Amino acid sequence: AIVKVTDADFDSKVESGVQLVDFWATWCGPCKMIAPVLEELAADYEGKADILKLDVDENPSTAAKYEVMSIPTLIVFKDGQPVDKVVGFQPKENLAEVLDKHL
Repeated sequence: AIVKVTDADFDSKVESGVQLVDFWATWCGPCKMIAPVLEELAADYEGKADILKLDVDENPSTAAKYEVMSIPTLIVFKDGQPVDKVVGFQPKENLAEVLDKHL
């Protein structure tokens, strides 16, 4: 499952190991398309990486902090630090690759 994160608890949820953060919004069409792909990816990495979702409308601060201009945007965090960024729709194969590159 994908845990939701907000401006209030972002810093405590990300400090961990490797985490993929999905910056989305309800009005985002491409985000709706990648949603199911992330749910599957999450399962393929249980115990390896955490996948979080952050609604940019209700959490503008975190979106501003990491320069999230367009969505969908996915950022890979490694021990509290952003190490990679992926923009737009992406196939599960391409997302898994990006994660493996940091595990």
